[PDB]
Amino acid sequence: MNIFEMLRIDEGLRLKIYKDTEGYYTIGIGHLLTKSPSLNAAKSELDKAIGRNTNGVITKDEAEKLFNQDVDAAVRGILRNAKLKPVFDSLDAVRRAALINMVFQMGETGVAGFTNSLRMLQQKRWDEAAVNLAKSRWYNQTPNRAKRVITTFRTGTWDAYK
Repeated sequence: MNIFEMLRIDEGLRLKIYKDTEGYYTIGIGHLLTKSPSLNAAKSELDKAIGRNTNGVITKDEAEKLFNQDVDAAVRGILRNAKLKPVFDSLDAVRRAALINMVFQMGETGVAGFTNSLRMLQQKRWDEAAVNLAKSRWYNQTPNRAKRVITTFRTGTWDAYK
C-alpha cells in the first residue's frame, strides 16, 4: 500500500464529470474542477487542465496524470505550510500518507486549522488524536473514509485499507 493506492481507494475513478460528496464538479480520481454550479465553468476548467477540448470526458491515463499532479500538490502544500510541516516531519511514512490524504480531500488551509488534532499527532498521542479528529464536519459528512484515515493515524498501519 502507498498514498497513491490509498487515495485511489478513497476517491475512485470516473472518466466523466461527476459531483463529489459536497456536490462539486469533479473528474478522474477526485480531481475537483470548480465549486461553481455551472457545468460549463467545470468543462472549461477541465479543458484547461487537460490541454484539449474534452467535452467533459477524459481517458484513464489523463485521469492518472491529474491525480499525480494533485498528490504532488498536496505534498507541496504540506511542506510549505508552517503548521503542517512540523507535524508531517515528525510522522512515520504511513501516518504521513494519512496526512496527505486529508490535505488531498480538504486542502492545506483546511487541515492546518485542525490545531488540537495536529498537536496530539505531534505528541504521538495516537488514540487521543484519533478521538479528536472525529469531532469534525469531515468525520460526520464522510465517516467511512474518515474512519479509515483516522485508523491509519491511530495504528500507523494500513489495516483499514486491507
